[PDB]
Amino acid sequence: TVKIWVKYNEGFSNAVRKNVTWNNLW
Amino acid sequence: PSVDIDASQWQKLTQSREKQTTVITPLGMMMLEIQGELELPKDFASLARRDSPNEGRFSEQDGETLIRFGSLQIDGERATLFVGKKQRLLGKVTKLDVPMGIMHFNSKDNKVELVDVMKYKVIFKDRPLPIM
Amino acid sequence: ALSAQQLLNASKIDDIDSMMGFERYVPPQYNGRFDAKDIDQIPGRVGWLTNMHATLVSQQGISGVDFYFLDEEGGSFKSTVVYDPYFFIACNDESRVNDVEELVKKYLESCLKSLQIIRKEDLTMDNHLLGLQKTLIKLSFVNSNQLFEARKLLRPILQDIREYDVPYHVRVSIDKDIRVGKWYKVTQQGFIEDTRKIAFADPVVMAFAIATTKPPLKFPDSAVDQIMMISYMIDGEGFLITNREIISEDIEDFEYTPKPEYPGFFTIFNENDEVALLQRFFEHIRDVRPTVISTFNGDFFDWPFIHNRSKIHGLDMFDEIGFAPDAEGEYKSSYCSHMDCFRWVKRDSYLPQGSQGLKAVTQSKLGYNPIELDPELMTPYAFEKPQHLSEYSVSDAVATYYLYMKYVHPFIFSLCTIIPLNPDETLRKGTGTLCEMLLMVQAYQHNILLPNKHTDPILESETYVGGHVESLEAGVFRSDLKNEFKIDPSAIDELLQELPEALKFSVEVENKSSVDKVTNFEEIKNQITQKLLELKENNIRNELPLIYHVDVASMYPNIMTTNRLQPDSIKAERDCASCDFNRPGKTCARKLKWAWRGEFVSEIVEREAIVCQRENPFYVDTVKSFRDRRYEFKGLAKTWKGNLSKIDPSDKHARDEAKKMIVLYDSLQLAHKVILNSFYGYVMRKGSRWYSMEMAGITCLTGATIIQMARALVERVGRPLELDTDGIWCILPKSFPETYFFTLENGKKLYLSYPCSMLNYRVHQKFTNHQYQELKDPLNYIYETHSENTIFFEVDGPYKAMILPSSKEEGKGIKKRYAVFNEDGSLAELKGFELKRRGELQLIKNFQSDIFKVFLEGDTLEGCYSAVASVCNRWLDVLDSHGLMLEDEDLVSLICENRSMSKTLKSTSITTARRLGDFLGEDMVKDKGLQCKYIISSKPFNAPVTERAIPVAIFDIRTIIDWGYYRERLGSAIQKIITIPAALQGVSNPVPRVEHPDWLKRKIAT
Amino acid sequence: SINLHSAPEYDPSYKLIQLTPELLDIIQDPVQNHQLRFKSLDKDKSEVVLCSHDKTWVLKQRKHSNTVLLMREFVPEQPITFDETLLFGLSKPYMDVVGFAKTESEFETRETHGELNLNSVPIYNGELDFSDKIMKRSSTKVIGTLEELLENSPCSALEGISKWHKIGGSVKDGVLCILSQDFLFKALHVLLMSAMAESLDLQHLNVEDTHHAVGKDIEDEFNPYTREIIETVLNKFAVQENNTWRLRIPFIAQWYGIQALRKYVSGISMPIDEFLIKWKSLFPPFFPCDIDIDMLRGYHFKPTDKTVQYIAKSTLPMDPKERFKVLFRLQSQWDLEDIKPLIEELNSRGMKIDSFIMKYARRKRLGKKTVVTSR
Ligand code: SF4
Repeated sequence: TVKIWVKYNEGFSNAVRKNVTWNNLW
Repeated sequence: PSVDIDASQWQKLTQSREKQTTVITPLGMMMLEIQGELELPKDFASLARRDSPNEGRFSEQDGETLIRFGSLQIDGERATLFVGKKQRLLGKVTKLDVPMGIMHFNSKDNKVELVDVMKYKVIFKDRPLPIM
Repeated sequence: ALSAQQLLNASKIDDIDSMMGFERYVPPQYNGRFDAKDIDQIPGRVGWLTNMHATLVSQQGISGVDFYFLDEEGGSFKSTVVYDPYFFIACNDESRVNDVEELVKKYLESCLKSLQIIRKEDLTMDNHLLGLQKTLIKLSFVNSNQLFEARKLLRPILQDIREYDVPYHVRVSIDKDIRVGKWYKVTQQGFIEDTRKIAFADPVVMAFAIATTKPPLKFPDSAVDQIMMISYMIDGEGFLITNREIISEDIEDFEYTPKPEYPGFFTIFNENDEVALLQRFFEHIRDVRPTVISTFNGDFFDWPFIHNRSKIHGLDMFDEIGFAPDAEGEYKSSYCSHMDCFRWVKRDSYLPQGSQGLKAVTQSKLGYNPIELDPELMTPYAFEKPQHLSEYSVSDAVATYYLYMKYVHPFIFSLCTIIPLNPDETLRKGTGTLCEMLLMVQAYQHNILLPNKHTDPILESETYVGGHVESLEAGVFRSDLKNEFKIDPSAIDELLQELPEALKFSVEVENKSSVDKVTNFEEIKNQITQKLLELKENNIRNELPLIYHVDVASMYPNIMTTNRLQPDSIKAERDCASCDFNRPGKTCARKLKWAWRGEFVSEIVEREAIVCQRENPFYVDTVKSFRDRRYEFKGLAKTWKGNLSKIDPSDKHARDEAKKMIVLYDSLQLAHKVILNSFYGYVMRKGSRWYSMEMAGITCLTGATIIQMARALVERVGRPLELDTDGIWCILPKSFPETYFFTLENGKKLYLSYPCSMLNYRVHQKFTNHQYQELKDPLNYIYETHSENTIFFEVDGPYKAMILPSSKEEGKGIKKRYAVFNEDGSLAELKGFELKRRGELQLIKNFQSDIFKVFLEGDTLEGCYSAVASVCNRWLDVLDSHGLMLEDEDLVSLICENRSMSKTLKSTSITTARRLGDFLGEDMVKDKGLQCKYIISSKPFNAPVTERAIPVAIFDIRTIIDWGYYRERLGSAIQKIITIPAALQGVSNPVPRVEHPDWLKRKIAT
Repeated sequence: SINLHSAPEYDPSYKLIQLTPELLDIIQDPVQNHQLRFKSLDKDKSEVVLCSHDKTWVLKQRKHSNTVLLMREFVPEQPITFDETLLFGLSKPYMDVVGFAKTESEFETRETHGELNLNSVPIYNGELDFSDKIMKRSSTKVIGTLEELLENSPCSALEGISKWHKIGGSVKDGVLCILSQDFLFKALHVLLMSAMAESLDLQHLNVEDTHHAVGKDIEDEFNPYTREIIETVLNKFAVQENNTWRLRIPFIAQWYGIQALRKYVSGISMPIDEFLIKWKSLFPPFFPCDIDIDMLRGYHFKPTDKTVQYIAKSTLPMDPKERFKVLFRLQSQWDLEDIKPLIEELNSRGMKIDSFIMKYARRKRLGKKTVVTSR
């Protein structure tokens, strides 16, 4: 019931840009 | 294949309603970014029922078990998010350099609908503290 | 001896070079006039010089040097200069040189190539300053091996040392005036510098990172582990090679661009196995022909590992791409420099060893936070989540590339343009050796015979005081809290008396202008007079402070040039024996104090030494000239800054070359800054060619005297807080006259900060050398005398707050530690604190980073101390509850303490290491640096101090933890940071579990 | 204050797309016919683009390592009261929001040149009775009108019509087509002969009068120069605008030069003088135009400095080193302006063209010309 929390990431990371396919949307 | 973005409803609502004043748009929207993983229970229907009535920390609304996971208090640009009994997050309301836009892909009818456009975000970049 | 082997190596290197596009270019014969001013007539080819190496060349071999060039036309070539090696013999009896000649005639049965009589200056010899010269025999030889055999032949006689680290390439580069980074037309007569091209050409730049297999919980070991990926970047285009016997899926093409400034489009080469990956890598290198290859700590990890796997698959990397380990175990090629950025990081970045990881350099210098992944999850993910692992690999390669391109490349290449070395050497030598090399250049060009390397035995503790440090007050000081000042009225009296001349000096010396042209002298002078008189009346005052820092611009170099300090000026049992003396009246020689320190019982004795004002100026001329060229580039920088903004905004309109120019002059001025600052430390190094302990003493004592004079003034007019070597942090009363701006006739304004000008005026009153002489007519030995002084305080600030710690010891402060904050609340400097110290709890770092800023809240002393009391009570609630108010997962992560072992196991770390020895084998700890992760547990009770680090990562935890120990640890930190300065500021103990001892009360007026 | 709640199941249809200022201007425009449309050539392989009515952006998803929760405001169906915990700084609840989505990525838009997907579009050479031929072949793909083509193409309407006109697209007997090079220029030649034969205003041409002029004395069943063909030739070799066409005369001369190269001098390196004479003689009488060989730069090469020979850019390799190898095989020493339009296609980095040349081969100058030798 009190088992909700955030596992802190030490630093902000932004991942690599990826191409998008039609299946990526659906 | 190809499909249009339907943005007529959001546009009509935007022109007929005033400019965005606070962090929440007139249609009632907010985003949130956390540097981490929000560790939540894997099940909810079973666990929402054992929560005592006084706490109401796991409520039921229209057949859906919603978890009351925190509270938000906005003091000017400063903002604080209380999570559970043991977490406190300090953050800020920042104006987006690039106005984000939420959309919606209706797979059923192959229709795309513009839901809304953001201009602000509430960010929390520091390690969570106890609620005190 | 190894002649024929060196010829074999030369021919192999020639084959490598030709395969990679460096054919030997031999320019056409041209019988005409070697002239340097006209260039366009002479037949030949213009090229930008990028490397040079000693070599031996065939028609017995002939010594020479290969120079590797790029050109204005996008191509490359190499060309070779030949030069006879030589060294000199000095005789102690000139009259019988013919007998010595006969001796060596016998000693050098076959080694000798030629001989010749020459004359050089010897600065140890009486009357050398009046033109008496030393006669020397120049002895020439075919190669370095013959030199080394000659030295071996001469050593028994000396038993019954000279030129041993004079690199051959250095000797030719100096004598020929050649520098990497400069442009030359290569001709038969030699190299003619093209002064028209200054902007660098653009080399092919390769940066690379490997990902390897390793066993669980151990380090990669190159005898058995394999490469799973190699990522690299070449001039902004990414490549990734994969070993699909191990990486369990094909990686697809992707973009990684962590800032818009840094684009990364990566093309993928999924290769079937390890050998194919190697062949694709080497083949790609051959395809693109890099002349820089960069790594991060590749000399200790990447390269030997690659070598051993290469050998394991029967490939010869030297044969494939020409890289091989040298005698130091470092990886070098002929045609491509290996720029391991870690060397630059360690030497030049100015960062503590705790921040020498890729992460901290990336965040500090490139300004963003890269992706991080635990190695234990990295190996399974190779199979299970290959995209994430591949994101890590390319992030590594991007960071290394842009770190190199933005910082290391301009810096190293600009350093090569004044120092006679190739990039590898300029990267790796001590700063003392670079200084040595510059002075050797200056000496050669002024025909000065170089002294031999000092060899005298090491007065066991020769470790004299280098700088003076004082903690004067501890506490928080803030612009919104009032402080007590006690003004010495006789200081204001001195200031008022000195004021007209102090302002005249400000106008004419500080600003290099003339009082003649000042519009507002009397107005300003009345305004200041009124402020000083007001301060004079109410001289016991309590008001808000001005937090200033004042710091002499380039302290030790300016002390050196002002006092004309150089090693040859030290008397050494004789001066004025043959040169005239009454012209400064004090027999020419200017006596200055240094502090001698013997340790035997320890004793310091003040001593004095004479600095000749007529001695040959080559050292100090290098310093003055170097200082002016750096100032030149700071100026050019500013002009360029104006050019980068004056113009139009079409960024791509042939003005990105101008930005390259900007970057370039930036690099040259910072390169002069670092070389300039290496001149103090050079004079104390072991084996220095210009060793002088006395010179270092003179510099340090002079600076200490200047800075104490400044201390005596500030102490009479304000409150100094902390002093370290060449800097003073102080507070002045708000009523003190501060900043004004004189208006010039052109309408411009000149800035005046009066505390700074009053100090510089006093420095010029007390420490000007009025005896600086210079040859006005060298043929007749006519000297001219004048006054030199380039020592100036400058001011930074005002600041919002300062926080200073106190020692645990009675009547003692802590040196090398303080915190200072800018007006906006940001951190300007942190020295000494646990963040920097080996071994600390991340929680404590998070604590200190929280607490420092909270002293700027509140409007009163009591309110600020109440606020820190409240945070103390917050921490007491977390610690008094033994961690119960805390999730079980967040705590265990947070338990790491990190410690470097500076040596090998063969301290608290040591026992852990020993136990690590027991656990993972002693070979694991045969090298330094294993995983030293520990917590101090309450149990077992009575364990020894050296047992305190227990390996715990292997492991009711809340009852295991010794919370009282950590509260004591926090108490210790709190003692240093909060409670003891509070006590010194008369505030009673906000953390009662650490009690105020009696002595600290006694310390203050109580 | 607002109470934050979370549902057990999020809708993954909601995704975040970055909106640049220009996108915002586009978004707030009710005037547009088509506002925005996601387009892709296929479902599994090709890239996805976002198109407005006149511009095209390619989409790129960018993953991030954070937890991003979007909350929408909701009105609880039944009054709900929450207990107070040791929480400080709490105002009375006035509305309620629920995190309904958890997004891990954004969709960035980068401007790119829209191109037509000409997969199933056949080539028309002016064959008689072509309707029969479209069933002589088995083309399942149907394209009745051009709007349907544009709808299924990754481009905007204006880009589509411009590219379609540029490649000489047409429609014959109700079937969409692409004209062959030969028959298109032949139709141009006959049209110009008829236009100057009837002294028409070449700057104010309309479809009807020219179409009538071309097919005046030929049978309709065997007259392929239909009205649609006329619209294509006008939209290809003229500019329209009550909109009329005016001829692009230097462009026509350039096209004509390309035609001459492909028909007559594609196998031998003729001296330039004789080729200019024959070239000049091929035009319809009194056509106003001057000539220089640089108006065919990028379509020819020079075996020696005073001769010319045709080369088609389509036959050149896509590997850089190979294409440069074959270029140097055709000409050891090149003039810079001759080789520049030939290398434009290899790398879009926007650098100085000389740097582009400096990856493999090397430059060497002389008096005015700069040539390139792979050493
Ligand atoms: S002090 Fe002056 S006079 Fe004496 S030796 Fe030196 S230069 Fe000569």
